[PDB]
Amino acid sequence: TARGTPSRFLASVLHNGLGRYVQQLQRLSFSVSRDGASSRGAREFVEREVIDFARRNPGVVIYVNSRPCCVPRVVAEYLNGAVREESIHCKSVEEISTLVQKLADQS
Amino acid sequence: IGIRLTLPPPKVVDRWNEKRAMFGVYDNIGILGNFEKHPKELIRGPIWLRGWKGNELQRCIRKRKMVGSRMFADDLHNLNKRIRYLYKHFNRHGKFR
Amino acid sequence: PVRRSEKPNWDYHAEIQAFGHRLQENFSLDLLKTAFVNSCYIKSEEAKRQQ
Amino acid sequence: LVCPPLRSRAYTPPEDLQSRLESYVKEVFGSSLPSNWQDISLEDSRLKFNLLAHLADDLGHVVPNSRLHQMCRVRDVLDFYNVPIQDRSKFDELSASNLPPNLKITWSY
Amino acid sequence: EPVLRKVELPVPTHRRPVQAWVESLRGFEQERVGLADLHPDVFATAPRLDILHQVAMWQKNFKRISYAKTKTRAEVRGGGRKPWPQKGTGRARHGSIRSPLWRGGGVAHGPRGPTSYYYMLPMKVRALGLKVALTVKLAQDDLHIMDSLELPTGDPQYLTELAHYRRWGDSVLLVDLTHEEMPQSIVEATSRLKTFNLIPAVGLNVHSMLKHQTLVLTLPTVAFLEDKLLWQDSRYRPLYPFSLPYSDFP
Amino acid sequence: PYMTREQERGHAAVRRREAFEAIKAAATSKFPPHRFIADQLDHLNVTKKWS
Ligand SMILES: [Mg+2]
Ligand SMILES: [Mg+2]
Ligand SMILES: [Mg+2]
Ligand SMILES: [Mg+2]
Repeated sequence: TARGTPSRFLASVLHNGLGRYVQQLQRLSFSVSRDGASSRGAREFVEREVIDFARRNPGVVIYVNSRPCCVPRVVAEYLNGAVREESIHCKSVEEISTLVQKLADQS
Repeated sequence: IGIRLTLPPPKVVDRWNEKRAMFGVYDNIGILGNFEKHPKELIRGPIWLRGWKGNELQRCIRKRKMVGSRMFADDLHNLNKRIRYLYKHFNRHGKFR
Repeated sequence: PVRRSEKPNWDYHAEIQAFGHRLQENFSLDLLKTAFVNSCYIKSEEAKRQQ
Repeated sequence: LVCPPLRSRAYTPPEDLQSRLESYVKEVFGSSLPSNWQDISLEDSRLKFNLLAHLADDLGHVVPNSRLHQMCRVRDVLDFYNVPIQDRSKFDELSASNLPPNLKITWSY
Repeated sequence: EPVLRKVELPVPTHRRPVQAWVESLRGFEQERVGLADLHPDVFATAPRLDILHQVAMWQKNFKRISYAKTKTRAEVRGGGRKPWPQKGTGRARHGSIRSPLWRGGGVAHGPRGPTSYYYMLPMKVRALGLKVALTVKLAQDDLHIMDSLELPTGDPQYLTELAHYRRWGDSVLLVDLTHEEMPQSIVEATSRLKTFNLIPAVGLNVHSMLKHQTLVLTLPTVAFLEDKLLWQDSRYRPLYPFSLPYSDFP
Repeated sequence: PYMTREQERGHAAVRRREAFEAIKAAATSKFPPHRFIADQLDHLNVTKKWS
């Protein structure tokens, strides 16, 4: 709902359009586990695409915990420090690739 | 409120004990035990069901005919009212007629 | 609040390297680390070293 | 009584293995009478046992229970051994890979 | 010396048998001593995970018998009278107490005494469930075969280190033909521990070998269930239960 | 009009016939889909786990 939810005027972070463009995604912190059937999407995503994702984006930094977790998580913070966590529980590798891609795209 | 503020204690789940380790054993005594016995006499349970399926009516009529003479008066009285209410129910009430 | 170094999932050398690639700059880490390091932290570093 | 150190499942084929196994094939079969020895068959279990038994204890790689029934002729055994096999955790091989500086992976055990 | 078993039953012309290694427990380092060809139709059946689903959960279900029960409004004590007049007061119409609405009243649709989920599958399906069970073990290299379950030391320490030295797994089964010919050494080991369980050949089932991460047989046992399941494959039409005698079948 | 009744009598009967036969082939082509060992055993891969 518009009235129940806050609002804002449209604005970019420090006018990233005129000057050199900078990928405004700072960090990605994956939380996977050596066990748990739900982590098949994240682990296979770590095998194939996270490598190429780093080669494509040298600016962004990536961390992987690989600890016991009943549900895998992925945490993403930006230059402004705005933390945004999303659940990748029981998701395909294709969905996770599009999910991490739009996270890299957004500010 | 229905929820509980504090968590419950973590119930330890022993996946390796006498029952669960020896679970499922001696079910194929007929298939590779030269058919000396059937797997239906293996199960421990009431005498009105040892290798047999039935609905609410079927299990009740089998009960009173077999062990009803040994049942209590109150339990036998509730049994007769049960089948009488369920006899008319399945016969008169419901769809498909 | 605290420093991000105090918070988990942090590697110092990898962050300045990944940071340098973010704003499209590439040069020696000796010049980078000398810029980020301040004189005040050296006072606390040697202070904690003695104590 | 005493447990010696475990054998690593990892195994790589040394050079001139074809000459090594071929020297033993001639030891089992006086001599290899027919030419084109690659198509020789192992219908008998004694021939297959003495063949595979010497290969394992000499090299250090055992054929599984799922594949020896597929190893009908000797060239199949040649293809099963010339291909390598490895044994290291995913953390070990990923760290061994040339990961860029920005990427890091941990191991909380 | 090697110990070879050649199949006594007939095999199809278009399916060759499958060889398998043989081991023992006299020594520690002793591995790959003897071979044994195996019938393909029972050791190379299709995966058929749906078959394993039915037969495995079947023996989870037919042995189950419930004991839950709820007293109905007739069974709960009281509730014979009418508490108040139909139009006398503002209170809602209620014929008695102990209805499903009132506190402490009986359930309308709840559990009814000890129920029975007993249902028997076809013998061919249950047999084929056993055929495919040890088959996938052979594909995954999960089972093992050996001459006999004798060992000189006879303790859990030697048994445990022997397992993960050959890299079998965490949980294992041990199979023998009858209940009497098990050596006292191996059985005293399995009694102290829990994981490396032991069962006879008659009690062999899919759920235990699928729960346990590996399997173990003996050559007399391999010929035993082979004769049974192939006899189920070439079986004659059952006119009556097999408990009664036959001409050739005991 | 462009054409007469008896002019346009039997000019499009070919298309209406072959078009209806295509509907017949579409109706007869009705069966369950094909099953595979691939899509059956991919469910086993849920327990794929690292060494
Ligand atoms: Mg009453
Ligand atoms: Mg009354
Ligand atoms: Mg009334
Ligand atoms: Mg009650």
